[PDB]
Amino acid sequence: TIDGQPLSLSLYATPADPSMLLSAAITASQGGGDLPHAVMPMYRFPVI
Amino acid sequence: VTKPEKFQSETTALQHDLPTLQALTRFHAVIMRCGSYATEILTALELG
Repeated sequence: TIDGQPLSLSLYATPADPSMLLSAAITASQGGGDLPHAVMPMYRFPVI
Repeated sequence: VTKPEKFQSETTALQHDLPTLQALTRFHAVIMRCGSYATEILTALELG
């Protein structure tokens, strides 16, 4: 203008949106229990 | 811990250092950003 102020208005850039935070549960896989060696005892079946 | 080659191919011994901590942070951040496929990404990096 006569005073130095601009006629055409300014551009308003869009701000960035807040992102959505993500989490996860990674999982493991260990081996199972393997059977030991069997020993024969001295007692009968109802006692053992 | 077991295969530090999968962390970096030059490391071969996972250190107690600040760059190892920072790279652990970014690794955990990428894996948690993977979301629902995080365990699949981890077990696919377990293999090649």
